Amino acid sequence: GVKYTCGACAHNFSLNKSDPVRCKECGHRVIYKARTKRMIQFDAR
Amino acid sequence: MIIPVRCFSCGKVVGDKWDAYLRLLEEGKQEGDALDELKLKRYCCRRMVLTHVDLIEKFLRYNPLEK
Amino acid sequence: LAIENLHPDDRLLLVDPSPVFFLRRPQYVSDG
Amino acid sequence: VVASKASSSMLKIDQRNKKLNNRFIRKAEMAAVEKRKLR
Amino acid sequence: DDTITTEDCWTVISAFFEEKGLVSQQLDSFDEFMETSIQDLV
Amino acid sequence: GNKVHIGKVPIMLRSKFCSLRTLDEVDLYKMKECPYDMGGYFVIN
Amino acid sequence: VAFPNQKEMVRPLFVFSDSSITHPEFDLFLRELDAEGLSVMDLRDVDYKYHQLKEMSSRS
Ligand SMILES: [Zn+2]
Ligand SMILES: [Zn+2]
Repeated sequence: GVKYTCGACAHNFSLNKSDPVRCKECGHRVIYKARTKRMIQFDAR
Repeated sequence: MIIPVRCFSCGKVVGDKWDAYLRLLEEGKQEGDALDELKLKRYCCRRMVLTHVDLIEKFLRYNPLEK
Repeated sequence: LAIENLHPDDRLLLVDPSPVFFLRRPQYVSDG
Repeated sequence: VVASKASSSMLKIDQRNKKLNNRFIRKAEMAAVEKRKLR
Repeated sequence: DDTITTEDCWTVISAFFEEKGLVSQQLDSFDEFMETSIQDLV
Repeated sequence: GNKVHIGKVPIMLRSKFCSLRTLDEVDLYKMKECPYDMGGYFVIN
Repeated sequence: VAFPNQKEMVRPLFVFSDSSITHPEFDLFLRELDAEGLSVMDLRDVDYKYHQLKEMSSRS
C-alpha cells in the first residue's frame, strides 16, 4: 500500500504490513520510505 | 558547499564565475590575476571566490539513494 | 623562455608604474 | 573513479601551487636568513 | 652541504603525519591488545 | 575439544581487524563511509 | 507455450505484451482450437485460476 526503497540497490517495492522487512531482490535489511505525494512549497527566502 | 550566488557583503553576483575562475587557474594564471580578470575589484567579493571550498564534489561521490 | 631568461638590464627595464615568505598560494587538497 | 572535470582541474592547480610554494617560500627564507646573519 | 630551512622542517612534519596519522596511538594500542594480549591473558 | 566460543570482542574502527582496513578509496564510498573518518572508536548499540 | 495451429514453443517472459487481448485475437484463438479439435477453459476452471492468482499476488 505504501512504497519503499532499498538501502543498497535502490529498488522500489511495497509491503502489506505483514511481509518481513527486507528488499525483495538483494535481501537488504534496511529500507526507506518514499517521498510524499503532497505539494511542497518554499518561500525562497 | 557550492559557490554562493551573491557576495554576502555588497551583493554582486559571483555565482556565475566559478567555472571561469577554475579555467583561468588551469592556464597557470595566479589567483590575484584570475580574480582581476573576472572584474572582482572589491576585496569583499574577492574573498567569496578565493576562500570558497567546493564540498558538493564530495557529496556527489556517494551512490544516489534512488533510481 | 620566461622573465628569468630575460637579460638583467632588460629586467631592470621592467619597473612597476619580490615574494614574501608568509603569503602562500592557495591549495585545495592539503596533505596528510 | 572517473573523476569530474572540475576535480581534475583542481588537482592540477594544487600540484602546480604546491611546487611553486615549495620553491618560492624556500627561496625567500634563504634570502632572509643570510641577511639576518650578516646583521 | 646546504642549510636546513623552515620549509624542510615542515616537509619532515608532513612525512610524520603521512606515516603515523592523528589517532595512531589508539589503533596501535588496540592492535597490540588483539594480536598478543588476549593470548597472554588466557 | 576444539574451537569453543567464549565471547565477542568489540572492534575498533580502522584497526587491523576492522573490515574498512582494506577496501581502498572507491569502495569506501559504496559502503557509505566518509574517507575523512579516522576511526579509533567503537560502535556499541 | 504453444499455438493451437502451430507447435510447442519455449519463450522468454518479455515476449508477452501488457496490452489486452483483442476480439479478433480471441476469435482467431478459438478458430485454431476448433481446427485442432480443442475446447475452452471451463468457467469453474476460470474461477479456480482467478482465485489462484489472487491468492498468489496477495500472499505474504
Ligand atoms: Zn535491495
Ligand atoms: Zn562584494
